[PDB]
Amino acid sequence: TTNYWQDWTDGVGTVNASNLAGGQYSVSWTNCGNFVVGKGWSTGSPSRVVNYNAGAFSPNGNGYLSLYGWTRSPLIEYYVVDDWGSYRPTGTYMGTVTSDGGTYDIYTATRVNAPSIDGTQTFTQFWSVRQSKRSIGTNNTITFANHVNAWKSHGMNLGSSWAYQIIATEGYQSSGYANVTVW
Repeated sequence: TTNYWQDWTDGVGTVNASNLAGGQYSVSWTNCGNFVVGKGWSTGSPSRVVNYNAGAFSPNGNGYLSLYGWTRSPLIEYYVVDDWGSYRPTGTYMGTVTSDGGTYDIYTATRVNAPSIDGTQTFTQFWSVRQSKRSIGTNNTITFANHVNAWKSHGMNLGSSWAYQIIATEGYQSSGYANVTVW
């Protein structure tokens, strides 16, 4: 079960997220800019098997339902994306992972002087993006170890310092709602 709550906005739009009981969170947003809201663990493990059930993933526009976290050394922002709204995130293609029944494309990207867990940095992004939207309302499972290891296989080794690890709802320039229980 979870121990960490993540509630980040860029101050744009209106973004109301609720830290409900256990691993459950809801978030409603209207004309947001960028927010990353989710539940999970203060410290990410490369082996953690995350489960979640999204009661609603109803973005009106861009929005990701991801396993989301950060390493340091190197500073890496990672996503495992199971659901998206109007735009599927892509980056430099590396190959595919296939975990928990679905096949994900593997992407890398560089963010130049973006906001990061260590301030304004130019950091690196590892991406696992499902090729079709996973089902919502079902008890879903992301076996991280699969992604971490396949990322290893394409040259994408993660950092040594593990920060938070959450089943995040992220929106970018959009509105919508999400109800997600993490455990």
